[PDB]
Amino acid sequence: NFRVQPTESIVRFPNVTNLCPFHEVFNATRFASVYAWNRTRISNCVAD
Amino acid sequence: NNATNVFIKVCEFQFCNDGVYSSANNCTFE
Repeated sequence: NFRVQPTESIVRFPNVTNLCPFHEVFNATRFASVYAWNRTRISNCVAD
Repeated sequence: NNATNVFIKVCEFQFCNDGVYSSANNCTFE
């Protein structure tokens, strides 16, 4: 049997626009003490 | 839901019997 080998491999995924506020927790100035730490809910985000 | 959009949340949701909810624990997926 004869086949044409694929010319190239292309991977395509849906464009992501979750944009989790990682920048929002990386520019804050009013950080509190150590014993009182948030538990920020990283939900329906993108791990960028 | 309401007039212009929808409101989906996953919280404790104690009770309304009628600002429907009056509790907030492990509030995820707004």
